[PDB]
Amino acid sequence: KPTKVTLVKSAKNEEYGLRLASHIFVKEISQDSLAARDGNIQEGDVVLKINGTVTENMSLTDAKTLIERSKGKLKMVVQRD
Amino acid sequence: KPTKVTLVKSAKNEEYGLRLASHIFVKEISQDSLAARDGNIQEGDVVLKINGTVTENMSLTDAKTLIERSKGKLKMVVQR
Amino acid sequence: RPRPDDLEI
Amino acid sequence: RPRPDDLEI
Repeated sequence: KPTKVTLVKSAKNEEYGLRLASHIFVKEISQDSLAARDGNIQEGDVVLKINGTVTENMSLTDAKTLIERSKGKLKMVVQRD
Repeated sequence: KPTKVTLVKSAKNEEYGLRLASHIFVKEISQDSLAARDGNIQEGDVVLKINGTVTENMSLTDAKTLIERSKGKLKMVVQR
Repeated sequence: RPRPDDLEI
Repeated sequence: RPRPDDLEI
């Protein structure tokens, strides 16, 4: 179950003390798809790399261009979550 | 242990059959910081919302802009 | 749940 | 792993 958090600064230049980061994950695998028949990728997997590039902190939009680079071929590194 | 995968299409029109989403997570909390004191927030938590805006699929750069729109106050919804 | 800004490939 | 592109607030 979720949790609400409320942080209020005491001065303009005080930090929150928070280091945020993003990960791309495999949300859904289409039935009988290329990815499905291959067997190596599973739903929930986190994507460490796409076409040799690390995808941590990468926007979904930038990942799109990273995938579109290599027509017909997609390399990835995934990890069970 | 991380697994390597290579998918090869047979036409540029064909799909791989993959739906991807991004999630913003709490990577590290600074010792004795405002967040470590005034929060029930822990390292590894996923951020679901910032200032009422769902953060799923939001890039870090857009979250930065959203966080600064409310100078001084930060509201979040997180999950273990 | 599905979202518009999901990346489908 | 601290990255330069992490969001520190």
